[PDB]
Amino acid sequence: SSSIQRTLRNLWKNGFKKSFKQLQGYNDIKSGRLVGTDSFGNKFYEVDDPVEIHMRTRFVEYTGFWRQDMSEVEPGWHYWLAYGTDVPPNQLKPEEKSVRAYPVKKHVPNLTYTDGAYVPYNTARPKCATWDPKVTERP
Amino acid sequence: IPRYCYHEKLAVAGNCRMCLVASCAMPVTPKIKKAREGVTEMLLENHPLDCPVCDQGGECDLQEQSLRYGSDRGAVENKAIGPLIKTSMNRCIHCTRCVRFLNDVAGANSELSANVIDLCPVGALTSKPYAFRARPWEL
Amino acid sequence: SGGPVPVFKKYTTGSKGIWEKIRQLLTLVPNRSTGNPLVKNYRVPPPGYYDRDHRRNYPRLVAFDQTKVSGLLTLGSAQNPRISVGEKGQKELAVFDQSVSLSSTLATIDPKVVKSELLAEGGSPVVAPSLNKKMKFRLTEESEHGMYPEDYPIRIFAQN
Amino acid sequence: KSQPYDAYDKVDFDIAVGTKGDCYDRYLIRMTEFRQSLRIIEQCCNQMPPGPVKVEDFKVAPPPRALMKEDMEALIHHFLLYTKGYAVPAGETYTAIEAPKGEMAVYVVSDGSERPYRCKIRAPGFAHLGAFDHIARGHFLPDAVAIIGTMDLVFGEVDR
Amino acid sequence: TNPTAFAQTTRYVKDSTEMRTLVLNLYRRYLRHSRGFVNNYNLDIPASQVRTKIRQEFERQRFVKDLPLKNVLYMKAQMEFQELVNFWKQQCHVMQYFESIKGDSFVQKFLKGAQ
Amino acid sequence: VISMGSCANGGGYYHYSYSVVRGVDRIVPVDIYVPGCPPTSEALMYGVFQLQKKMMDGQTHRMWYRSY
Amino acid sequence: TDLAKELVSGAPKELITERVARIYQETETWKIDWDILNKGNRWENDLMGYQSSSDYMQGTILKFDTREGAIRFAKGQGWDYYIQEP
Amino acid sequence: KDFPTTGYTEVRYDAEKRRVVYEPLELTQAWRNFTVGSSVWEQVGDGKDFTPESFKLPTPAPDP
Amino acid sequence: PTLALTSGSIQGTHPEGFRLPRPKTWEESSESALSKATKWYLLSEIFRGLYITLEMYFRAPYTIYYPFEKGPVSPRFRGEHALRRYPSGEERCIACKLCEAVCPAQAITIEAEERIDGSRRTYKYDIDMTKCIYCGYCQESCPVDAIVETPNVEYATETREELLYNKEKLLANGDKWEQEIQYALDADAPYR
Amino acid sequence: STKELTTARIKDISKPDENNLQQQAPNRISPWSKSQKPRAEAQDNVRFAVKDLAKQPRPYAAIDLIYKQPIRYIEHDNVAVCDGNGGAQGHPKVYINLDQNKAIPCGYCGLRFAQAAFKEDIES
Ligand SMILES: CCCCCCCCCCCC(=O)OC[C@H](COP(=O)(O)OCC[N+](C)(C)C)OC(=O)CCCCCCCCCCC
Ligand code: SF4
Ligand code: SF4
Ligand code: SF4
Ligand code: SF4
Ligand code: SF4
Ligand code: FES
Ligand SMILES: [K+]
Ligand SMILES: [Zn+2]
Repeated sequence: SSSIQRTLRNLWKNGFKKSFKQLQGYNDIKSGRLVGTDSFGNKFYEVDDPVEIHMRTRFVEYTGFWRQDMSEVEPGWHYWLAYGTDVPPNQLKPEEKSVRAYPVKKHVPNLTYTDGAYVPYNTARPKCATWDPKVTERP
Repeated sequence: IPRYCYHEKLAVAGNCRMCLVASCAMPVTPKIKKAREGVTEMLLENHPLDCPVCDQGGECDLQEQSLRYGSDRGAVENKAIGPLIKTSMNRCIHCTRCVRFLNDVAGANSELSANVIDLCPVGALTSKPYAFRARPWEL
Repeated sequence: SGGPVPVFKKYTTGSKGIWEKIRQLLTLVPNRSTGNPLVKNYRVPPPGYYDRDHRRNYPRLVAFDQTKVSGLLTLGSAQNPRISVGEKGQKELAVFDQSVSLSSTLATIDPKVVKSELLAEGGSPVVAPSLNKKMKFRLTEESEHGMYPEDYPIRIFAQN
Repeated sequence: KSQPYDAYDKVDFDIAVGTKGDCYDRYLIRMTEFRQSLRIIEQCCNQMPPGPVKVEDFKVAPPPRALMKEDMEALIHHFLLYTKGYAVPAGETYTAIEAPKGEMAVYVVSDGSERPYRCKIRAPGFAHLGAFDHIARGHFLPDAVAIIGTMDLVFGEVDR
Repeated sequence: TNPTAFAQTTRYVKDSTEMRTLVLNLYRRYLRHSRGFVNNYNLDIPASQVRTKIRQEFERQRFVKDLPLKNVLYMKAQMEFQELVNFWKQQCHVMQYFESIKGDSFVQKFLKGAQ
Repeated sequence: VISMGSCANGGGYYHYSYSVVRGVDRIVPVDIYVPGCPPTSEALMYGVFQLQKKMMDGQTHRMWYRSY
Repeated sequence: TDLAKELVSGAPKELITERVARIYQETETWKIDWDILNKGNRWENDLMGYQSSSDYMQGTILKFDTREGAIRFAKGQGWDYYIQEP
Repeated sequence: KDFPTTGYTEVRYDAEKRRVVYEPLELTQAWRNFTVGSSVWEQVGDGKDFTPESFKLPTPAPDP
Repeated sequence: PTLALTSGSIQGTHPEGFRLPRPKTWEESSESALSKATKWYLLSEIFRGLYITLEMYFRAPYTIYYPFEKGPVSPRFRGEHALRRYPSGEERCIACKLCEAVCPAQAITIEAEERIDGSRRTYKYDIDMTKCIYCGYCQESCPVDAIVETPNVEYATETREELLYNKEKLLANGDKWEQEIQYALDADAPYR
Repeated sequence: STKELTTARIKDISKPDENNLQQQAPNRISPWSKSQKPRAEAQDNVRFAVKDLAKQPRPYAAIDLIYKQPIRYIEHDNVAVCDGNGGAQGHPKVYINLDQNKAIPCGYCGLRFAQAAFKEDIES
């Protein structure tokens, strides 16, 4: 798993363009079978290489080239990447697939350090209402 | 000595059978423990599974006497009696405490008719303005 | 016993072909596994009433002051009675309804009674009772426990 | 061994005992316990019995969810367990176990309610650190590092 | 084992005359170490002000009558002394000790919500 | 400064204790807060990666040129 | 009995000078709680609506087995107290 | 038992003083007392006696 | 007849051979002087330790490349909280306040009333994530499975305010993570 | 108008525009509870001065979604049984009486059950 034969073998499979991207973020040239792609654009791969060690059989390719944020991974594939399930969310049974009664928009990553960061607030009204003053003529 | 139908401010009843040694009506052990378990199951035979959504939850006499003197293993339409008492008769344990107050003390639509919420040991009759707003351990 | 086990009988990833022979040639202890879990065997399937009311039959906390302890040496016990009968019986027990010093009781009583109840085994002192009477130990040897030989400054104790 | 608890009486293991009472003796003892635990782990894996894992009492343990949503008595016990807890009869206890650091014990006082009246936690590292001045006198500054590490001091346990 | 520096063994004094001498001896030790307190804790006040502060605390308990309260007060005063001399207190705690200090009228408190 | 875990963030289990600071940000400025009791190693690494992302957005020398 | 144990307790002076305690039998034990502050007992947090407080005795409820114990303890601490007769 | 669980004072760093200082306690969310849900009934009974017969007082015999 | 006659005990008896034997002298060794000096001067055991270390240099390391790879997770994992809906879009929580009472850290604040349509619903559900101990008691106590912890762990924030989750934030997490929540519930269903 | 944004009503009087960030929910304009703070008043704070309102969490209102489900109808029975449509992962099972001539919602789900013989009256 640390030999140069594995690296050269994976370098030949991916090509220069894909391997140079792995040489910039991944720190490791790796190859695998495309398993799916989430709604954010990440590509998820699985490795059949017999020399890969236990926890390294699944990996992600991020959309960016210089920065990679783990929160960009869609929740469907977040569980699969962590070996939570052997069924990728693009192979789910009709019964096992969640049913939503609201529209589903594009995956939004963690918004901290941006203007979109979550702002907490009290969702309840004031517990007492002040009297609205009304004046009546004195008889 | 457990009870559901005993209250010294009202007339004597023997329609709950939880005071066996009915000691409430009668003037002055494993069988008794078994008897209390047997009576407790009868009340819970038809009782709806409403404790999470029921206002008597933390202050329910049926709950406490099911825990204390019972085993741990085991459809009536509502009515309207005014905007002050919320009626869910599915939970009634048929103890006739409401009848004794409404006819003997109240004399009835009354200025005291809201006291039946106190006497009803279960969530059959509950305060309507108070509904769903608090739990007795919060107060 | 937990003697040495060959490397191929351990659920790790080893060597193959010419590289296994080389590994056996250059390892001081060649039967030691590499420690890397097997991919094809390890974690392949991913994880994704009153009769029994013993709490309410709890033992009751009962204390023994000098008054009741004196009563046992004087009046005996319910298992080994030494008490009178009738109205005489109730006269003697009502003596221990108020303060009765045990040191005063120990002054005037037959030692044949003290050595039978207060002490044990005919005057033998009462020894601190053990929490587990099955606690025994025995020294063993390296051919048994498999740990360090005798020249190391520790020893191994078995159940005995 | 002294006060067995929770299926330690149904397994086999040996205790390593030193003779010189220094840091090297305790290192060997802790290395033996490594192998004695692995001996127990194998036995438990081969002797795990079937049956319930929690006490069959819904006044202490939560009922299953499937039973909670169909049985009225299960729903009451689930409601009461999570809103009041369970009452514990009044009393007190001093229960000790063989914690990896040493003897860890708790002195719990119950007032008959669903909250503990008093809970004193006896920390093995608290007593070990109270003997450090007696042990470390004479030794040099690098030896204090060894003495600290041979006591297995986790200060959350010490301070709590 | 050995006790830390400036440690005294705890003893329950049963004589008011003997208690009075022990208090006066300790009061002298506070005054003598006053210049040390200014040095170690880097205070912004002269040692003369420190000695004045010490006297005020001793003057607060001047008229305590009960002997059992005297022993507990004396024991706690010894612990504080051992704490200050050995530099166990952090400098922030000693600085705030000298940070300690006209009450408003009824209307003044009424306007701001009082206490 | 990275604040890790519920104790350092806001006190956590010991929030209502007489001897606990209810958040390390009462004493020192905090740049990122990592949640969890404890945060996993990956949760901490993610927090570090967020800080490294913010550090790569620093404009200290262009601040001198364009803001001073 | 008459010892000023508040001098060596370590509690602040306001328990003796300002705060007032109540002794009551609520139905088998006697309890001691403190009367609320006129101001500062509660105030709504503007951020998340939490109930803020500056009353450090708000959650303290002493328990006693007899009426004599509750009164004796309160006097021993120099507390200003009133007994709520049952 | 009379010492409140949150104490009386709290620390914070004072920018003007350049140091950490103690201040009287104030809580953004006061501690909530759910303990008031103490059962109006007793749960455990009177228990079962396990005193050894060798330590119980003897009983007088009936009349001859 | 016990050992109580001599104040003895069964536990007091040391086993046979408990007393340490006589310590050896210089003449009672098994190795010659040159044998012990060759292991000493030539550092026999030190060189062996180096060789063992050099063996590890040729083995596969354990390191995984986070965030491109993730460590294993289980359906019982406790992470970021989220409120859940029924498939129809209705909230599961009936504002029953069970999770508020259980919560060991008192990190949950609930205010409830009657909805306009008449349902027992909450209008205020806050979890202080800087106070929670991620202990799962709220999830275990919920009778409708409304409150859950998702396997998410990567939600670190710049400010401490962002860790004050209100009902809108918690419901948004439930919508975001509903599919991953479904994985854990289905797998962990038999054991709950 | 500021009235449909700060008052609690049974039904919205106008069409909910999901791009309007002043609405209580993307699908509902007015708050659905009397103690619920209007979303317009909540966002008028110092902490929202330089924040992007579009990215703030805005879950859809459950009150609007639950009532778009069709009324369930029972044939040849007077009692409706509901258990969350999930069994062990639904809600506790309850029995709903259908004597009255109206649709009675479930105590947990909110699904409104009715008798088929009462269909025409309820649809009116
Ligand atoms: C060639 C130049 C490099 C190495 C030079 C020094 C090597 C050690 C010499 C003293 C040996 C000695 O004293 O031997 C004493 C011992 C063994 O003897 P025992 O305990 O009685 O054996 C017990 C009975 N048997 C004989 C049946 C086994 O041997 C050793 O532990 C040998 C360890 C060498 C393995 C590691 C080799 C690589 C080391 C790193 C090199 C960079
Ligand atoms: S009346 Fe009591 S037992 Fe029945 S649902 Fe309500 S709380 Fe539960
Ligand atoms: S409605 Fe309430 S008070 Fe009346 S009989 Fe039923 S349980 Fe008793
Ligand atoms: S793991 Fe939890 S209790 Fe421990 S230090 Fe971290 S936040 Fe505190
Ligand atoms: S996980 Fe535990 S501490 Fe966290 S909110 Fe739930 S009950 Fe409270
Ligand atoms: S336990 Fe579940 S239903 Fe009850 S208040 Fe909490 S989230 Fe809502
Ligand atoms: S209390 Fe006597 S039968 Fe009801
Ligand atoms: K009621
Ligand atoms: Zn339903």
